[PDB]
Amino acid sequence: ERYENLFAQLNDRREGAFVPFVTLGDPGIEQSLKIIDTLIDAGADALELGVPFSDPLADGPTIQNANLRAFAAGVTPAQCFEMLALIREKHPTIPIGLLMYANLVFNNGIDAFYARCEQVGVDSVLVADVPVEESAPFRQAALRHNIAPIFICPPNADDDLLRQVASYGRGYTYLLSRSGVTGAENRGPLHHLIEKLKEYHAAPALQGFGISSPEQVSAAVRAGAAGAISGSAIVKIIEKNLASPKQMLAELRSFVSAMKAASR
Amino acid sequence: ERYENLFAQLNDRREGAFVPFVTLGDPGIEQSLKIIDTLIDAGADALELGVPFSDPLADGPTIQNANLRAFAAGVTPAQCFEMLALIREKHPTIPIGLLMYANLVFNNGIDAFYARCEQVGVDSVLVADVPVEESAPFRQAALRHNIAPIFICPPNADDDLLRQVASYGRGYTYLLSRSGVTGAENRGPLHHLIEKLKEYHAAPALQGFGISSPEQVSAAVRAGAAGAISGSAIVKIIEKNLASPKQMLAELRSFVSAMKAASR
Amino acid sequence: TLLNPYFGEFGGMYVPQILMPALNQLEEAFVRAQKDPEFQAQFADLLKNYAGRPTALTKCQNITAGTRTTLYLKREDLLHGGAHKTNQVLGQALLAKRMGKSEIIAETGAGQHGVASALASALLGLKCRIYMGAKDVERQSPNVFRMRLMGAEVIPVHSGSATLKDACNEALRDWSGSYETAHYMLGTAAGPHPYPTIVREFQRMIGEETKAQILDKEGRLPDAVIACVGGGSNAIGMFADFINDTSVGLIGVEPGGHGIETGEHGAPLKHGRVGIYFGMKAPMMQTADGQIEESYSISAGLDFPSVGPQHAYLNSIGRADYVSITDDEALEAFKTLCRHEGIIPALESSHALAHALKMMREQPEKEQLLVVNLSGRGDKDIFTVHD
Amino acid sequence: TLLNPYFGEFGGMYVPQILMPALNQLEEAFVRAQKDPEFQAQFADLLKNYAGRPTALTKCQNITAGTRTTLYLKREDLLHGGAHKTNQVLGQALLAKRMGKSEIIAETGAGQHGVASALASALLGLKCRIYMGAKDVERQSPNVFRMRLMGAEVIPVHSGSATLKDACNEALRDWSGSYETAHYMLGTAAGPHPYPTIVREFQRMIGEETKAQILDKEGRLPDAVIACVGGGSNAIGMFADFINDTSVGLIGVEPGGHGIETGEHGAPLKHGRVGIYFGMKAPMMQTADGQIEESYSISAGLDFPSVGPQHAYLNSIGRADYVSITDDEALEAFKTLCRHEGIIPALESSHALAHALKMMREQPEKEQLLVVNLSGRGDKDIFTVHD
Ligand SMILES: Nc1ccccc1SCCCCP(=O)(O)O
Ligand SMILES: Nc1ccccc1SCCCCP(=O)(O)O
Ligand SMILES: *Cc1c(COP(=O)(O)O)cnc(C)c1O
Ligand SMILES: *Cc1c(COP(=O)(O)O)cnc(C)c1O
Ligand code: NA
Ligand code: NA
Repeated sequence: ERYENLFAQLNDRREGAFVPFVTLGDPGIEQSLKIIDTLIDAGADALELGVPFSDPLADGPTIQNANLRAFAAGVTPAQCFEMLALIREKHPTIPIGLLMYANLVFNNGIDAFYARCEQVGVDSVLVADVPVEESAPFRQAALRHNIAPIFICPPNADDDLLRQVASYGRGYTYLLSRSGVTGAENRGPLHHLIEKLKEYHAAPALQGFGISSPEQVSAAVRAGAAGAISGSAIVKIIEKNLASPKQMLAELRSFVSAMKAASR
Repeated sequence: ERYENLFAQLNDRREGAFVPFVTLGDPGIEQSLKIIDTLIDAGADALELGVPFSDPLADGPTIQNANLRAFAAGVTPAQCFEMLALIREKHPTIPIGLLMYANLVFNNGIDAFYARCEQVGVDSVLVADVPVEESAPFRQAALRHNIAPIFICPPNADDDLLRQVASYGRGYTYLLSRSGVTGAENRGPLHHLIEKLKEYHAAPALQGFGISSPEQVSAAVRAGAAGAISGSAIVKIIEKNLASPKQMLAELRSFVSAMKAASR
Repeated sequence: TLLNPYFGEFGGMYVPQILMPALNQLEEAFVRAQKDPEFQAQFADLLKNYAGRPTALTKCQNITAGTRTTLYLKREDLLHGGAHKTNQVLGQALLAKRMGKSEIIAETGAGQHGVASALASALLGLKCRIYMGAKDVERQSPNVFRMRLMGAEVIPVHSGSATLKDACNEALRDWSGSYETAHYMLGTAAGPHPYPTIVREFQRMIGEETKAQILDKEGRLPDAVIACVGGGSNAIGMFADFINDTSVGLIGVEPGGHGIETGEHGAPLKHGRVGIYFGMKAPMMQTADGQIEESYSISAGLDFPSVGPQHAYLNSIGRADYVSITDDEALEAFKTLCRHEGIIPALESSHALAHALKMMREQPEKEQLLVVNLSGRGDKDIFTVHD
Repeated sequence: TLLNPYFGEFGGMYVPQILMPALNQLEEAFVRAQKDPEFQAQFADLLKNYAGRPTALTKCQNITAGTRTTLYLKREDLLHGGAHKTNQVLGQALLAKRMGKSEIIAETGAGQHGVASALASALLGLKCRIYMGAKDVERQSPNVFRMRLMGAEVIPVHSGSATLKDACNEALRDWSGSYETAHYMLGTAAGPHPYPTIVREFQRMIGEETKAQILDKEGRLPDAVIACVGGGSNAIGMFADFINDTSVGLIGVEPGGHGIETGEHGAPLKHGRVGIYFGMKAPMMQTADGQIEESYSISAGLDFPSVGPQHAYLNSIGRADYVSITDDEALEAFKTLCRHEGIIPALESSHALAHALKMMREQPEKEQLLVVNLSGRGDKDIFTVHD
């Protein structure tokens, strides 16, 4: 119940959660591990980790290249779970969620994929290409292995979707700021959806997509969300400093400090 | 009545007529004039002259190139008639026949083309691409200007064609040795056709196509023909000695001497 | 002959004496075949189940919006091989077979007649000999290869200007010494009789289908049918069934090339002189001396330096009207049909469309029911127009 | 949903939550359209007067001489655009218009779906956005230019392996943020429901026409219908009307490339592993890790690294049988049809012919009534086969 505790703790502090996203193994395994520790050290409340896929159809150019860089480095799903185990061995309480594509979890059995998550210490899993309509087996497998199935609540959702997401989801509800794909390039009135989700006893909502400025996370918290997820803004810093790993870390630090402070 | 006299004279000598063919202006006007005089001096009884055309559809590769060489020299139909006038001014009795294509005679009026022939001293005209079925205007124009219309009697001719050729033709009947086009490349039993033509009071028959050896003209005479026409064998000598005009003449001389002697 | 070889002053049989029996033979085979219900059903079967007959008549709505013109297109681009040329060769190939012949001789410039002659022979078990001027062989690698892949022997003609002109020459040259076993499949409604009559008759479907089609869709005959004129086969095929329909205008379009004024065109019927060539009396691309000239056009398929005798005749009596369209004009009609109708027209046919487009644009308020013969597909010209 | 998204284990709607309303919308538009006699007549009119429907069924006699096989060919090569792909896009474009949409998004590899999507939009006044992997853009200059000349915007995708795979990715990426005004015209009988069902339904003409055609010409249904399988649209269109006819064999042919053994093929239904991708549960060109792989084949049009769910289902229950043909084998069938029948087949369809040719040759004494779906024209491949 890693998310349960983080949110309860954050509430006692009347605080919002800042959750950055990165691709495991970008730009290299060793540098990626280093990035994640910097992310945690600078203040990230939880983590959203993506394992390299050949067809990230819900991702914009920034993360598309994160996958390309990770691939260019020879990172595999096996290598990722190895990475996840070390991260958990290092950081005991920080919630860990995986951004996954369907084939990677269906490949060697759905059940077997979630058992691995439990073994490694993963907390949640969001399968970008599985709608609620198609989530039955993923949900079931997740719950069975004490993994929280993360559901995306889009901005256009009707009452039926909302009631579904609230009932099935766990850990946190992924509130979609926008339509389209993952991108800091474009920004994104979630008041009604957040009240409705709170009304249906849904998991605390985390707003994701386009969140790239300190003001954006404070706005997320003010509306009633428990926090904000930011990815392309982080990945863009890795992209920016490929020739200077040390500079990468220091810049990653300043950004997530600015971002976490804005949720307090 | 140039043909009338030549044949009557040749008969009193129990002789056959040897008629060579060349393209006017091949390889040049001046060299062509020189060739024709050599042809006459070596023994040719009559002449068959072709004026350069862009589409000689009844001619094989040898004469096709004679036209190409004449064209390359800038020879025109106007230049040809000029050439014909000088040849007649030089040689008063030798029969002169023109190998013509329809467009060249229809171009500036059919009537006007035959008046020019009469003016220049031409004796006959064979329009390669005009069958008897289509010769009415050409025949009429020729007769009107004292020019003999030459008709081709093919080896496959039926009684009706034979009777037609005999009635319309004048000067000489062009007996086709073969099918196909003009070529010394291939050779070619005209006994029945020659008896039939003689039966219908046709003009003396001259065998043309493939005739390239002394034995071929003696054979033509033996069968009952009044002579033989030879072109590609002559043109091939011009083709052979383009780089040696003097050699051309001497070789042209030996060939037509061998050929004329074979008709005696 | 059993039929008239002339259309007024035009036509004839201007071939050496030697080929006359081959022309009389062909004519009788045609008169017989024409009266033969068994030949008729064999030809109709091939046209239908093999070629794609009947082709569509498409109303081009987007193209004529904002005007009083209703335009239709006879879809000969949808016929097997991508052009109207296929109808013809099928019937001529059966005629060769009827004549006991088992060999085909062909003439080609752009490559289209060659490809059609080659396909017909492949289907009907005839041995195919094709003649192409060296300039065209180098210029048409795709069609040459298409012809060879279809089992045809392709022979380059380096003689003269090495184009359609000289190819047509080598064909007859060959035919003089082989007519006994081989049939010369002439590629257009020109040449010596019986060819202008045969080709028309075997291309007649076009107009016959169009009449029924327009009578169905509109309950009225068109005000005018338009077709490009290279040698005249697609045009005459369109015109034929409408000749006795005096209210229907017949418009033939000749290539204007770079401009008639430039002398860089392929418009003999209108801007050339009557002469005698290719076994025919007809208007011609001639020099002042009577030497045969070449026809120019952006579209290689309209390069026949002459034109069919029936067109020259229809023109003379006022039954049909002939106009010309330049390269840029045809290029424009090509571009327009691609974008507003989604149909890629042959540059040959683009000359025809371009004129109908003019008829519209110049007088947008004139009520008009037009039918353009889209004699062919334009995939062939994607590269040309591209450069 | 109003209809079942699955064919047994296969199919589904594996797209991000955001695209679900766009898929439910499309489905209702289809169920309505399907019951709409006014939509039905509009579609039948376009298929007929614009596309060339009905296409011919040609008996190939020369090809099967000396054996007990009677072979016919469904002539989808004679359809406007040169392939069966045209039927589909016309109906999908009208669906977009029914949905009040005025924009089209498309996916293309070989270029064929793009050209068809582009032509449909040009005809129906839709704005067309087309996505092509950079490797394919460079590889397909003719089709890219054909697409642009038809008023379509062509966008290269440099992401991933820059092929059909990544193109299909950019399409959905775009569609997530534009489904409100744009319709994604998926090019095959695969992807998330309702696409496998829609494409089948809009390709059904093929089989329906073939049944009537064979019943006319032979008074009997065929022993087997054969069709190549890239993503499954032409095959399923052939199969559909014959599924309840248990005496008729359904044979799908997948590319074998350089040899299945080489691992250089495009045969997922038979030699790939089931996975979840492109909004679907289906057999796949996958790595051991679950990374999506590319399909290989001499014919670019059979490069879809997956296959339609209905085929995977028909295969599983034994209703349909799937086999594979190598490059050299398809090259042979290509060559053979050119020479004995005079028809230039697409290399895509050549895989289908090659199998029927095997069925014949291996058992020349077996009485057999076969129908091969000639899904397309081969002019496109004259250069490839040449080199
Ligand atoms: N990658 C991804 C794709 C689909 C659903 C959730 C995620 S995780 C968070 C992504 C945030 C990226 P950005 O801040 O640029 O919008
Ligand atoms: N040139 C020509 C064409 C048609 C009819 C007669 C002639 S004139 C004599 C030609 C002789 C040429 P060859 O001896 O090679 O057969
Ligand atoms: C062959 C060709 C022509 C030239 O045609 P004729 O009809 O004999 O004048 C015209 N259009 C196309 C498409 C052609 O292929
Ligand atoms: C587009 C294409 C294909 C691939 O087809 P599917 O039918 O969806 O499998 C096959 N044949 C041709 C000719 C094509 O152009
Ligand atoms: Na012309
Ligand atoms: Na496939």
